[PDB]
Amino acid sequence: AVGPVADLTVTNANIVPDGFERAAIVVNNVFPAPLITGNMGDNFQLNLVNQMTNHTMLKTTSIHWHGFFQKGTNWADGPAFINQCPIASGNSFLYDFQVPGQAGTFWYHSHLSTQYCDGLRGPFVVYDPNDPHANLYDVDDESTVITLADWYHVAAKLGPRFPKGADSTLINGLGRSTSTPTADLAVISVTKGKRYRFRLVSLSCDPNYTFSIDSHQLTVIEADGVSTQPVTVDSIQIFAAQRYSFVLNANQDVDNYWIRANPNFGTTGFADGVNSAILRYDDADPVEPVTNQTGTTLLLETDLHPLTSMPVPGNPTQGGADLNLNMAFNFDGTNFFINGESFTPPTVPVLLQIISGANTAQDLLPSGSVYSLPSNSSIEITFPATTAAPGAPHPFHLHGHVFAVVRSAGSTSYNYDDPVWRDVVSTGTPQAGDNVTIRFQTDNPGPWFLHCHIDFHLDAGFAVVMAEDIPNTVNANPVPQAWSNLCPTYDALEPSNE
Ligand SMILES: *[C@@H]1O[C@H](CO)[C@@H](O[C@@H]2O[C@H](CO)[C@@H](O[C@@H]3O[C@H](CO[C@@H]4O[C@H](CO[C@@H]5O[C@H](CO)[C@@H](O)[C@H](O)[C@@H]5O)[C@@H](O)[C@H](O)[C@@H]4O)[C@@H](O)[C@H](O[C@@H]4O[C@H](CO)[C@@H](O)[C@H](O)[C@@H]4O)[C@@H]3O)[C@H](O)[C@H]2NC(C)=O)[C@H](O)[C@H]1NC(C)=O
Ligand SMILES: *[C@@H]1O[C@H](CO)[C@@H](O)[C@H](O)[C@H]1NC(C)=O
Ligand SMILES: [Ca+2]
Ligand SMILES: [Ca+2]
Ligand SMILES: [Ca+2]
Ligand SMILES: [Ca+2]
Ligand SMILES: [Ca+2]
Ligand SMILES: [Cl-]
Ligand SMILES: [Cl-]
Ligand SMILES: [Cu+2]
Ligand SMILES: [Cu+2]
Ligand SMILES: [Cu+2]
Ligand SMILES: [Cu+2]
Repeated sequence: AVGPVADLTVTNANIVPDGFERAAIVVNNVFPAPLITGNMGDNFQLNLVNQMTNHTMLKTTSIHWHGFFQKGTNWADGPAFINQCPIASGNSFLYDFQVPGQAGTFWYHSHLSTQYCDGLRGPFVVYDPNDPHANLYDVDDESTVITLADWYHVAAKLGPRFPKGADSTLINGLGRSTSTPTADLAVISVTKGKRYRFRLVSLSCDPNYTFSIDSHQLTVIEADGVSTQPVTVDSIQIFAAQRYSFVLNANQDVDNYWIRANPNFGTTGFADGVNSAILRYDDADPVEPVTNQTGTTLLLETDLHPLTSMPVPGNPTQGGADLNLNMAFNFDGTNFFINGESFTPPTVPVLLQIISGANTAQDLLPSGSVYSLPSNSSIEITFPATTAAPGAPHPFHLHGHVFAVVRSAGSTSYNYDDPVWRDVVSTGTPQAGDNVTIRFQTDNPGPWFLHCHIDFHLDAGFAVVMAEDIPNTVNANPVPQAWSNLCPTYDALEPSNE
């Protein structure tokens, strides 16, 4: 692990995580990117050193630290053309921020076009030295982080605009494709009698995964950075960019057990050990499992509740917030729309537009994609599922905030008492008549992206910007010189160096 102070050097390399070799983007020479760690409240000084050469996978980059509120450091949040211009190859840029009040399981990824799919993605864990759940487990370290990643044999800018599924599922960077049925599988080691805090991180560009471990129950204790009341289940469905911690008690026989991560589409099931890894007890032989799934209980989001009381902003009725927004989805075969408008990156990043003086949603580009939020207010946003936006279930993500999921996918109820707080939520399906509904309070001035975290959909415009407390965006987020220099440098590049 690296951090809280570290250089992250981004290069291109040929890698073979599923036994097939392809050109990719790696960080500190590895895919997934290395685990970054620190403790609650730490100052992260993460110096991104960009050495990429491959124009097809994009030579410039910008990094988002997923789930961190970035209060007062909106310029460090990462979305290209929202919070910064991209960093040029041959240059470095220091992300310098703090994580007060947060501890949990996070990740980081390129936030320029679909670049994270080509490899710039990895896990990020912030430990709590006084973790209230510490008594539930014995081991919590780099060996208990479990990443899930969809992997494509053809690069993001070379394959279909909307891929049909991934070629392999990688668990801790390893997995099999149908064409590589003997590729090395990841091994997660446990010792009989010990309890483990496994930190499950979706690095997905698109599919959700139904995750389980043969013969072992999973006690979920955290969702998207926020500690929850414990819930014991057999399987977890984890959407793109979500995170869970669960406790596993290694109380079965010394043996090998399959870890299963079944995507919603693509190559499904487990023939020849695709979509699989190995839970290997110490003292077991180094062979593949032959275990079966026995689980029957899939985690419901409605059974997730915060460990500490987190009251829901606003009145306990539909439309009961100070500002109530609905996000109406559409699609034209190529581009996605929200309330009739498709997100194309503006030339000038939204934060720099505001610094220059834009002070209404309507003076901000792209046209009709930016929403002004008043400060110190409760906000309700609904994301009704609709057949007008193919690719459901769309997992939506709000930057700068956690939010209360008052109504979850697959449920018709509204919980204003103790809903889960998290940062990525499935918006469900039109068949179920879903109308996923979130609440949050505006205490964090800055433009914050709100978008589907299926990266192919984001790149096709499925996004809006929450311009929170416009009058104090500049006051709250003083910018460093290096940030002010990004756009002039970027805009002076040849297009082939983008
Ligand atoms: C900057 O980054 C980019 C993006 O990462 C790099 O792009 C790469 O460019 C190369 C050259 O244009 C592309 O090559 C194609 O490579 C594939 C696969 O190579 C081969 O595997 C073959 C086996 O057949 C396949 O089985 C695999 C699974 O094993 C399946 O994935 C696949 O569908 C086939 O069934 C084997 O025959 C080869 O010897 C090699 O191992 C080739 O299939 C493909 O071949 C052609 O297809 C084209 C049209 O697409 C056609 O013209 C040919 O006649 C033949 O049918 C190409 O050779 C890579 O796919 C690109 N990589 C990615 C990830 O998209 C770029 O190289 C990089 N720049 C630098 C300087 O490094
Ligand atoms: C909310 O109100 C408090 C007290 O008036 C003020 O300190 C704070 O800056 C306000 N929050 C925002 C985001 O404007
Ligand atoms: Ca292309
Ligand atoms: Ca036995
Ligand atoms: Ca036994
Ligand atoms: Ca527009
Ligand atoms: Ca204010
Ligand atoms: Cl703190
Ligand atoms: Cl806030
Ligand atoms: Cu993210
Ligand atoms: Cu984010
Ligand atoms: Cu989507
Ligand atoms: Cu984002």
